[PDB]
Amino acid sequence: IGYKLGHRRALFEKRKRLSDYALIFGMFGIVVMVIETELSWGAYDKASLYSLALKCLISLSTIILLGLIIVYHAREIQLFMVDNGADDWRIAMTYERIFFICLEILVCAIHPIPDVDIILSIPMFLRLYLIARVMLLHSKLFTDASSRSIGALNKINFNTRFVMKTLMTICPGTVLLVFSISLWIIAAWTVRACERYHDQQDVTSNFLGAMWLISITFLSIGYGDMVPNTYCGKGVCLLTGIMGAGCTALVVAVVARKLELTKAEKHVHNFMMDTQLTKRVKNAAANVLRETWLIYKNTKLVKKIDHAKVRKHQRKFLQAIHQLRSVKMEQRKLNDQAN
Amino acid sequence: IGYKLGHRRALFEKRKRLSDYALIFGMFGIVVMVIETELSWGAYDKASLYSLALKCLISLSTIILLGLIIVYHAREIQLFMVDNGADDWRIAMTYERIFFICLEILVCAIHPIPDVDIILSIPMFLRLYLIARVMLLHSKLFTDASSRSIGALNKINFNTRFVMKTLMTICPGTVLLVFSISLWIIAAWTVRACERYHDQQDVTSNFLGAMWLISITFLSIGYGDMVPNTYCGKGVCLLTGIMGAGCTALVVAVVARKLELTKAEKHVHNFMMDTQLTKRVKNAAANVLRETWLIYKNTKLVKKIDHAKVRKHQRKFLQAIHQLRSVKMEQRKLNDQAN
Amino acid sequence: IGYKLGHRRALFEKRKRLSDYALIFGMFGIVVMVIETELSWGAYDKASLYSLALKCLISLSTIILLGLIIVYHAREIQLFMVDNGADDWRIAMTYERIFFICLEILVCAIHPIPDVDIILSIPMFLRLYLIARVMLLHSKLFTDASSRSIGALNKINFNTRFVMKTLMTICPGTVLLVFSISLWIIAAWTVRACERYHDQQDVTSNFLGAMWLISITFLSIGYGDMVPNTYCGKGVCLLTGIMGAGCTALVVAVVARKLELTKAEKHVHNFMMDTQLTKRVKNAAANVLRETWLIYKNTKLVKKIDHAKVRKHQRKFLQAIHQLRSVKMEQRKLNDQAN
Amino acid sequence: IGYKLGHRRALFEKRKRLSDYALIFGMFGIVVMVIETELSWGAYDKASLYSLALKCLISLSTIILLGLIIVYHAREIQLFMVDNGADDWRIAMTYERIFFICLEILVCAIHPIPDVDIILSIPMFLRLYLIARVMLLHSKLFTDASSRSIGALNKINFNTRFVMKTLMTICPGTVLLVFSISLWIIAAWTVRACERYHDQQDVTSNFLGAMWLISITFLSIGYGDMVPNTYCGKGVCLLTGIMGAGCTALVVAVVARKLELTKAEKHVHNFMMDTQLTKRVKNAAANVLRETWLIYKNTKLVKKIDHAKVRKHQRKFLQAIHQLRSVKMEQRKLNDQAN
Amino acid sequence: QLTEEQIAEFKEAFSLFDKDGDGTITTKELGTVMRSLGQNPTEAELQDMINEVDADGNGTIDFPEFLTMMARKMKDTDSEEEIREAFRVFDKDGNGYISAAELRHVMTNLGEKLTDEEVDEMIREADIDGDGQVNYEEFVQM
Amino acid sequence: QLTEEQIAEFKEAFSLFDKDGDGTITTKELGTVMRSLGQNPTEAELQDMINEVDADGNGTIDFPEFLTMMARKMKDTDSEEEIREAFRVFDKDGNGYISAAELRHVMTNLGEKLTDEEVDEMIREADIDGDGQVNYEEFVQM
Amino acid sequence: QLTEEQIAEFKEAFSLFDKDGDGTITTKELGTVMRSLGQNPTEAELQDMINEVDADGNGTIDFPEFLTMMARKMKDTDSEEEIREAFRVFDKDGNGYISAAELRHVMTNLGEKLTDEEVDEMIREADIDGDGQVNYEEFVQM
Amino acid sequence: QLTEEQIAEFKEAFSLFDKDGDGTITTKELGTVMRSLGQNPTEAELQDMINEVDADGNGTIDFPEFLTMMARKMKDTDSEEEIREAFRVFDKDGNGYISAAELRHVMTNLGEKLTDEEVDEMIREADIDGDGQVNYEEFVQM
Ligand SMILES: [Ca+2]
Ligand SMILES: [Ca+2]
Ligand SMILES: [Ca+2]
Ligand SMILES: [Ca+2]
Ligand SMILES: [Ca+2]
Ligand SMILES: [Ca+2]
Ligand SMILES: [Ca+2]
Ligand SMILES: [Ca+2]
Ligand SMILES: [K+]
Ligand SMILES: [K+]
Ligand SMILES: [K+]
Ligand SMILES: [K+]
Repeated sequence: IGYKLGHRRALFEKRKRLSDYALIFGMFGIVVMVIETELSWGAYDKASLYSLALKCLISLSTIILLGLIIVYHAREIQLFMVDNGADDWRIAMTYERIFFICLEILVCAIHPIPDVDIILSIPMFLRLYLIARVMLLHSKLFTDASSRSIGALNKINFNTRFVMKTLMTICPGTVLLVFSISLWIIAAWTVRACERYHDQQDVTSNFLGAMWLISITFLSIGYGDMVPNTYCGKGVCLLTGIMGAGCTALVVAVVARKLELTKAEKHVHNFMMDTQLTKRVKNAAANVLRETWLIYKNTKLVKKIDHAKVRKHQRKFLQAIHQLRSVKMEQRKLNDQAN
Repeated sequence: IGYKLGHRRALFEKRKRLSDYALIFGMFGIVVMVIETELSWGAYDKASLYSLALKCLISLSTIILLGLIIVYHAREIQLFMVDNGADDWRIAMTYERIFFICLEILVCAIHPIPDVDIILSIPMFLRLYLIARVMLLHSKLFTDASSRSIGALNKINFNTRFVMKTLMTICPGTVLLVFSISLWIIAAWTVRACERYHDQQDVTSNFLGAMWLISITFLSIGYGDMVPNTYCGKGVCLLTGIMGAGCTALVVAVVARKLELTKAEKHVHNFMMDTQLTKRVKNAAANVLRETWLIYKNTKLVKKIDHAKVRKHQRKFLQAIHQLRSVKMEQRKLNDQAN
Repeated sequence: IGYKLGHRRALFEKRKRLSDYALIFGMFGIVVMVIETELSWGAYDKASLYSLALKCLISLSTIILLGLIIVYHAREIQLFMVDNGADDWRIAMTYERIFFICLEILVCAIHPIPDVDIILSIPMFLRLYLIARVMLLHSKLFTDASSRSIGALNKINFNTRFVMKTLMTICPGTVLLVFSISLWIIAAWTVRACERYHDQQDVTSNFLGAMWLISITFLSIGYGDMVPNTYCGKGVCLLTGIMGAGCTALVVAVVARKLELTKAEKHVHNFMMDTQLTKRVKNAAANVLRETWLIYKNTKLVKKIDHAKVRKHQRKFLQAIHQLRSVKMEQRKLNDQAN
Repeated sequence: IGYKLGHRRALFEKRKRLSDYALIFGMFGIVVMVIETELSWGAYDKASLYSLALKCLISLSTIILLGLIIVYHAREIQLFMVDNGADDWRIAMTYERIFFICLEILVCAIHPIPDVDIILSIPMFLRLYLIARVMLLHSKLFTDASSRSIGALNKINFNTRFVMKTLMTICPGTVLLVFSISLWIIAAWTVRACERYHDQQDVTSNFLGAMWLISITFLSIGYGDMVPNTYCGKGVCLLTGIMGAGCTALVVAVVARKLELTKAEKHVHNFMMDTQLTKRVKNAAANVLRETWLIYKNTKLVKKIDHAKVRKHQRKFLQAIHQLRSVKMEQRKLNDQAN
Repeated sequence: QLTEEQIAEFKEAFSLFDKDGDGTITTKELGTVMRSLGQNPTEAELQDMINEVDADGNGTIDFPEFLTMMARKMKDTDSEEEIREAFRVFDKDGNGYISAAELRHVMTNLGEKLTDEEVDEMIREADIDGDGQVNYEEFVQM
Repeated sequence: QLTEEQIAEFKEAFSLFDKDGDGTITTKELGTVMRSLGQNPTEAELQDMINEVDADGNGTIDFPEFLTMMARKMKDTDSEEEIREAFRVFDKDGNGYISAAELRHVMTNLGEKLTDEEVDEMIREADIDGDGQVNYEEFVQM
Repeated sequence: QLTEEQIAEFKEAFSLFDKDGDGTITTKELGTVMRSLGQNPTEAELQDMINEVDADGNGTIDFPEFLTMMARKMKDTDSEEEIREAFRVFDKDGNGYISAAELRHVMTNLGEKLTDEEVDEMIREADIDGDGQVNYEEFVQM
Repeated sequence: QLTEEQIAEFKEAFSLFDKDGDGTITTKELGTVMRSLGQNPTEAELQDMINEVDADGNGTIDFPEFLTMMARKMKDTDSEEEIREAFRVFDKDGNGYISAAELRHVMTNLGEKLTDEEVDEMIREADIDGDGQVNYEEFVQM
């Protein structure tokens, strides 16, 4: 209309890219830390210029990220002021908001300073929450007009959890496979990074040897040939054994429900089973009728009747009676599945 | 009338306060034993006055508890008289009641007498039943007058199990995260209290070395590096496996119970999916129509019949045929979820 | 009439006692075998008259059992000839019947003949099928006369499956607790008997040292400190793992169904939750009205008003706004869950 | 018309037997490799003519299989041309089809060439997909006319997954038992074929010593002894743990769901329990009436009554009251639920 | 026969669906006891089921008639009700007038389909009910 | 003995039963209250349960009249209305005024059994004035 | 064509739809079959489906008239009913007029991108009738 | 200013509320849109919800009239929802000219209370509607 909507969408769009420019400059730090540690583990010492350059690139890409975070928060406050009638930047500052802001800056401010270089490097796998902020913005459910038009009648909330629940519901299985195969190479680098700054050798300080322990601990087997010694491995084993003692049941339920049943195609199968042998009781009926006629025929005729020819037919007559009841049981039971 | 109700309420309040005064003097007796044992395990010996003083405080504070239990039972009998309307204390003594009273006194009368000082110390983790008596008297369900007139039309009994199965339903998850972490420091002190009186060292003589065995036995992993030797450990490792091979199947059910995802938002999601790509039937029809027209326009309305310019459109037509059926299958399948 | 039914009931009564006299003289053999083996293990040798006497009592008491089996089968044939019109012992001997009879005699006619004495002794834990034959005869459902009238219009058959499926339902939990604790002392004597006949002196030669392996194999833990070495323990561990990896999932369902309530009990709780804090909509409305009146009364009146006393009330107004929506959401959710 | 349908049926019948002649000449190539390998593992060496003959029979019999595959594909293309109006061997070759045709020849072209003789021999357990092609052709559901005149009213496609998900439904349990006992002797020959080319001994080069590892890894127990020490065992153990940590959660559901009862055979049980002790409230009523009369008859009628004969009756008159409510609770439960 | 200690069972079994104990059972009580179990058959089916229990035809059943019906009392699976149940599959529209062609077709097309000497032999022993109609009555020879 | 610091639960319970303040707690309110929890009873049963307490007979129960019913607090195991339930179980037709029916059999063959000659002593009190049976009255001794 | 060993299947398939002896299939049989399957179609839909196959308009479909439908075997990838089904999405008020404005909008706004001439030549050509109000008959060139 | 690359979204959103080609939003269309999401409102409630956007009183909503309600996009803060729901909770069904005598009782008994003389100023602030008869009006303060 002019200063109504319009400008609001523009401010939203210019806020959206700030949470997207903080993902590249957040994952670049992790990549450089991993590369630097893996290269320095058995190569040039601290005196080399690589340990001075690659340890300052991270210190720069960790200053740019916290430069961007403040601007993103300022854009959020500006959207709050635009949406809700107010003209002061002090109105929208609750204790919870400022506490969350300081916590975010503290968490994103951890980086090795150009031993303790592993203590200050393990908790850098905490910038992985930015994926949630990227995903809640790159979704058409939270960015559309028909969505809100048909969802305003039911006063639901589009949190960072409703999108996750919908994504779990409509695309299950894959959201568990990615989560369970992108956690091995996060919880198996940590174990060796913890046991290499400590009592060395063993077999947990070798990649693909630490993906065996995590794979037989995630899976609830355990052997005992490889057990962590330091407290880092001893503490991450039961954190990969908790997430994995309740993640191997969801996938089993999904497998059980996936393509192992149907709803509208079972009517055809029920009709086929009804028209099959369950409707072949005529066979048993004819058997009983012909047997009971033949018994009389060969017991009241043919001069003298031998006992064998009578008793054979009579034994098979008693054989052919319970078969009719057995098929009638299934005939009556099939109607219980049509309710 | 007013008196017949006010007197009953006063007696109820007295009973509640006596029941509450037996928890402080019961949980103070399980702290002094822990402190005294874990102090004497490598410090001031029996000759020190501490081993007499702190072992006499427990034997003194165990008198007040069993002096309070009798008076609480007397108040219960008085309330029985008031509610029922009898004038004899000999009447209201059934065999079950007189057996339970002596069982309670026997259980609460165990205490080390100022070796056997662990045998007479382990069973003191039995005064933890008093939490049930404390909790069933501080619940508004059992202590109110609004929830006693409309709650009586269904003749429901407000015993000590209804409250528990209500606090398992209205506040689940937390009642398990408290029960699963208030039992480690009860079943991991016991193992090291049992394996020090007979054996020694064996790795599992440190608290952080015994919270590992219980954590990988509670969890159904098992490693084999440390296993208990005495019968105390060999029995508690099983009483922590039975309670824990059926407690991890409840929290998974609770965490997956959020697959319901409400019922007022699944309708909105279904409407979204119906208006989504399941309405590309128009696109498929347009593709089919245009690819049908192009074949004719290219073969009959052209001087030269080029095979490469007609078979391409025809195979793309065969490609476009089955897309319509593949989308109409999902169109039909989406309807049963709305039933 | 009376005779045609009284005679049949007389034969039924005189038949039901044979399967009962075949249980004492079947379990006595097992008891004597166990006692004789446990005595001979490390005590009086073959030269002692005990090894000739107690090994002959079993060989004598195994004659009466297979003498009684034939008479019980004769009573069954007599009933099958009385009920169905026929007079011949040759008719009604179907192919299945004679094979089952010879199999029963073969299974019930194995005993150590007065080394191979452990080869011919562990398959004597097969006379435990007689409990089913006793239980299907000591059941009121199959023996009373109130049934067969209400139980015949539905054509239900009272075989040995229906009784078991009813006893699993009316009295669950206990039928598993008496099955999972009466199998330990059958599958833990077997391992001991198998590995004491191979000149082995491993840890699993004591009863309490073999009730540990079965308890940590039944339970799916496994440690590896003691593992069977022969081909008997290897295999009975497998048959106690198969029966036990699908028996611990049946008691969790029962305990979960017992930790819940019924509709007539949850109706009162739903009413209480409706009348509880979910009725603070009035509180929230009063809070909002009071705040919006204070804002005006503070900013427009009282000469000149400072900005702090305005912004404080406006911030609390924004705090109080969303509580109303947060409680209306719970109101709607409770209304949805009420039906 | 008559000619069209008859010719189509003839083409289908002459195409059916090609996938059946490709099964004998495909499963004959997996037997000779096993026999030759497990013979040469400790017997006649390469200089023997057996290693030149039996290694040439496989390389000869692998020609007929890939000769038959091409003819079967040609029959499929001919059926496609007969079905859809078109006269060209081209056109029908879609991009997906030309790739799936070559992948099959690539997979079926692997065979030892007359060390690497195990590398080129392990992946020959891939011709086991032909069983699906045979089974989708020997099914009456896919080959009939009744279940094509009535099965097309629901627009359901009889692909290669509907048959499998129908066999899993109408014959469960057995389709899991065959699958779980025909995989041991496929995944336990592989381990000893992998651990003999590099390592030796370790009780993983004996078949009965390798059917123990797979059985205690499939069941998710693990022991610690007898663990693979090469990259083949260390991977096949994981691939038999994944398939088996979700295959033991299906057979348990089946055994717990195996026809406990239905409405027809539970209405009778409900009626039985209704006529049983749920309807002995007359007993409690008679007890109460007799007791309340005896109180008066022993108090007032007696000239001088004693306490021991008046409170003895009262302390069980209190017992005879709550029993009535205790049975009425079960009466209400039965009359409300499980109708 | 059985003494009074074995007659209370039958008395209470009879009283299960007797209710008021008037000495006579009516279709109302039969419906009351049958609808409880779940099945809801037509009252005409109730009449059909109640026809084959008594000989007097009074419409009510006394204790002796119920006793001689219950005389089966389990383990009586023989040619008592199956011989009648295996007749509706070939019933001539409920009239008991099955044609020879229909009987021959049922004997030959459906069932064992014996040889000609045993299939065309339906004319043999068919002299029962020589009028032309074949009702349920010829099973007396069985 | 009661005090204003504790007389609020009864007032809020009364407001729970009576939505609007007009002094009527008649069938209209109780019907909705019971139907909210389920178990829909007959309006005759509503009248029977609403006349269980009354002093003026107007069909309206006041707060003082409702307090004597609220006095039946917890510890539900008591001797109130259990006799009424027992009599209802042992009631015949509409009043149960028959000549003891099978009271002798009930006393001498159910539970612990009584004396054969004690039935006359038990029925000696009877209706006192000769009005059939006790009809839940004449229970002052009971 | 196929010998009698391959005609019993078709005979029993035909008898599946026709329970009664007469070899005439009508609206009642299709209604019963489709309601047994589960779907609930309008009677007019049944009339349209019947009119789709018959060649004489008698209202009954014979076995020779049913063999042409049975010739349509499984043949997943088919090109017979899809062309008919891809017309209701463009039906003009039931009559299927397919106006030029509607046809041009359907061809241009939604579907595959094409030039204005390349998306309007078919409408301009109108090679079905040329008079206007294109019916379903335009698919004759197929 | 809104552009043509962000107006098709609003156009199709409006189209969801108008299936047919007319440019008028009807109560029947709202009824059809509802009753499929789960809730079934009274037609009086439909009129109440539909007259809150109508400006000319014609009973139909045009796209410009619908855009002023689409302006309040997804933030769920303040707006005219709570300012009316609070009054609806405080008032009754169709209260209109409410008595407002119990205003002090509502403000004090429920929630936090203010000074006794403070409520006098709030009561005196409703002079727009004469003397008394407090309505949804006088809410121009916010
Ligand atoms: Ca009767
Ligand atoms: Ca009669
Ligand atoms: Ca009222
Ligand atoms: Ca009154
Ligand atoms: Ca017909
Ligand atoms: Ca026709
Ligand atoms: Ca319109
Ligand atoms: Ca308007
Ligand atoms: K497990
Ligand atoms: K395990
Ligand atoms: K293990
Ligand atoms: K282990």
